[PDB]
Amino acid sequence: VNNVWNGMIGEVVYQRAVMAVGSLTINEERSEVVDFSVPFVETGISVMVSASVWVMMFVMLLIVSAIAVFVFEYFSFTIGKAIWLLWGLVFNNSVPNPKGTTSKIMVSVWAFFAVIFLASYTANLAAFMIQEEFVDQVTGLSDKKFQRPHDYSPPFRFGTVPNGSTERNIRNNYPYMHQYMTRFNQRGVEDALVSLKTGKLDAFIYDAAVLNYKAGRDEGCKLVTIGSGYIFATTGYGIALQKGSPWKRQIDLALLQFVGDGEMEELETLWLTGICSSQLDIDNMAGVFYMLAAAMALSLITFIW
Amino acid sequence: SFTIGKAIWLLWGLVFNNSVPVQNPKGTTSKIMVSVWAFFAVIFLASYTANLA
Amino acid sequence: STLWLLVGLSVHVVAVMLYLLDRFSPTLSSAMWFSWGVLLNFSARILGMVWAGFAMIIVASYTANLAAFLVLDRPEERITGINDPRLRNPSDKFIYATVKQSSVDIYFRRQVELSTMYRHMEKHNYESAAEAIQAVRDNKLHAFIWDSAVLEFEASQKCDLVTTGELFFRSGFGIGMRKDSPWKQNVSLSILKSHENGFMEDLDKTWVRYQE
Amino acid sequence: TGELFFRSGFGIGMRKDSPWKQNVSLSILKSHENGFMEDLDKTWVRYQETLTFENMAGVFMLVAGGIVAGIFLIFIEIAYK
Amino acid sequence: GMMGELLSGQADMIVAPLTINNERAQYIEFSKPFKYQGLTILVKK
Ligand SMILES: *[C@@H]1O[C@H](CO)[C@@H](O)[C@H](O)[C@H]1NC(C)=O
Ligand SMILES: *[C@@H]1O[C@H](CO)[C@@H](O)[C@H](O)[C@H]1NC(C)=O
Ligand SMILES: *[C@@H]1O[C@H](CO)[C@@H](O)[C@H](O)[C@H]1NC(C)=O
Ligand SMILES: N[C@@H](CCC(=O)O)C(=O)O
Repeated sequence: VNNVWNGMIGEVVYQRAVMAVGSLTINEERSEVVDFSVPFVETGISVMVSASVWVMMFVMLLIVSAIAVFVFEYFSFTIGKAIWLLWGLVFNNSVPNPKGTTSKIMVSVWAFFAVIFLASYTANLAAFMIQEEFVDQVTGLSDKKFQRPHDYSPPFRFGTVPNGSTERNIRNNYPYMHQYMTRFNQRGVEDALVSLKTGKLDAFIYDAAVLNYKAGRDEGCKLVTIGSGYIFATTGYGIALQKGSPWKRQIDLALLQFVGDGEMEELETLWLTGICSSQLDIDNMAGVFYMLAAAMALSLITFIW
Repeated sequence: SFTIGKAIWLLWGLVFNNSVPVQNPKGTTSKIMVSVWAFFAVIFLASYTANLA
Repeated sequence: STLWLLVGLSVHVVAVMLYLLDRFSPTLSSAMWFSWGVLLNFSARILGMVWAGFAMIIVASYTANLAAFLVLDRPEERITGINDPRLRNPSDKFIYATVKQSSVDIYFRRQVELSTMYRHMEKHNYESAAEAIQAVRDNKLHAFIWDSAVLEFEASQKCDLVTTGELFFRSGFGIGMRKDSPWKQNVSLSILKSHENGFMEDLDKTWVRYQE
Repeated sequence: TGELFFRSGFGIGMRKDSPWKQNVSLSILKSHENGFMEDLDKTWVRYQETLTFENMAGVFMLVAGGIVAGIFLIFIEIAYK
Repeated sequence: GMMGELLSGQADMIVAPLTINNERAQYIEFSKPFKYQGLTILVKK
């Protein structure tokens, strides 16, 4: 503020302290006024929000129909209804009777094939049930929706806490984003999180380690970040020092020594807990609706004839 | 015509639901009861498969 | 479920449209009973068979989702020992208690790293283990920490209760004495001999191993 | 596989105390904080380059062979009659 | 290797995927990272 610093950088530059232990990113202006040690935890900035099978079956069904026609030629009303009977017996619906030996053998073999196919379909259903996915609305800071919310049909809201490295970087990178963002400058992480629940706000832009921890220890697991994260300005945390301080070399070597033998991993496990239903068939029901719409369209087409 | 003593075979076959030709149903109450019992047999075999798993 | 009612409405609509198609095609109760026999198990026959295939796929999907509902999403009423973060950071929901002024209290107080648990438990410490078991049986408690032998015997006696998996702070039971006393060496040797032969096995069979 | 252990970085090595150190580090930071590393990742690294036929291909082939055998048996029966 | 070449005077700068660790950092001065990563295992499937 007018060539005046404040906070931890303010206390370090003006010789009221020798180092600043707390969480503190690395960027150009701070590296110009002080000296940072090697990073020991990486934090960027991220976003927090709340075909031929049928053809071959048809070919085999045509083969079955031709076999049934041959059986009828050799030795009653199942000429054009052979396909109807076969596909009715596929699902074992007991629709209101084969007589020829070859026809019975073919029907039995195709029934066994339908049984193994339905077993495979049950296995596929089990695999689909095992598979679980989340939904991500925003792809990145340069997403199409983020381009201009007013242009988009819903004027969704997204904000960050001001007076930070994140705000400074967004200002330097994209002015229009900052212009729109100014309206929702919600202060504090804890106060910020609540508006996300209530829906007054839609997206949240902050560090990555903080958001990872706050998603990890959230009760109910409602809020989820987007993809891996660190989607920009991938930076780390440092220990600030005065310019030319003789502690820099020793502190760098000690931090590297700690990182190189798993002690940092032990600390991360101890102090950061990263964890990780109901029936739904929306896609299946939509597909069934499309198929029945096609069927009724076909019936209407055949209505004239 | 003969479902007085031969209904046991029909019911037992429809317990397993193997589409075995047993007898052609005619009574409405019998058909509804057989359909409900077939649904019960289907859910029972589903529970048996879950028990096997 | 609600989806089941929606499917019922859909099959009723399909039956109605099949009846209309039958009327338009150049009888009533027969078609109704055919729909009754099909939905549960020549233009309209194609629609009927396709809808039968839909019904088979729907019952298969319902079987799969009910199997998932009965297998996977099972509440974890257990705690799996001290390594539960829900007990690392407690609340007013999970109430785990112990007997006031016993070995467990000393063990938890000695380790400073369990200061959160030590502060949490001090509100619910009970006078006796019988009272604690009675309170948890009256659905007042959620967890209880005590010796393995007593808890296993109580679980065998009363089948409604179940123990957890983790086993920590393994120790033994001793016979206290004064300080240096004449009755020490002989008592210890008697205990060792009783272990090596079959007497402790007999005692465990008669008092602890038996099942009610 | 899954696990990711011994997380470290990549550096541009130099001599010991050398006049080209602080400027190189500041240039790396300035390239990080804007989109240059993203452009490089796009061009070089980020750029990217059931079936029901596993346990049923042999089954289908054997079924076709059995169908051919049944056709031959039908021909044999026709010749017999 | 590259570190021996750099120390012996045959080169002035190493531009390559060089990892940062204690043994190397004791003798040469790295810059700040331009790529964050770890280690993993490759299998054939
Ligand atoms: C901190 O943010 C508030 C709110 O926008 C602003 O009034 C104040 O000037 C900021 N202070 C600094 C030092 O950036
Ligand atoms: C039992 O104790 C007596 C002394 O009280 C001692 O003389 C004797 O040896 C002991 N028995 C043993 C060691 O078996
Ligand atoms: C490197 O940065 C420093 C900043 O203190 C500047 O004085 C110097 O001129 C820069 N290097 C060169 C070669 O200009
Ligand atoms: N730890 C970060 C937080 C950034 C922010 O709050 O926007 C910093 O001090 O720069």
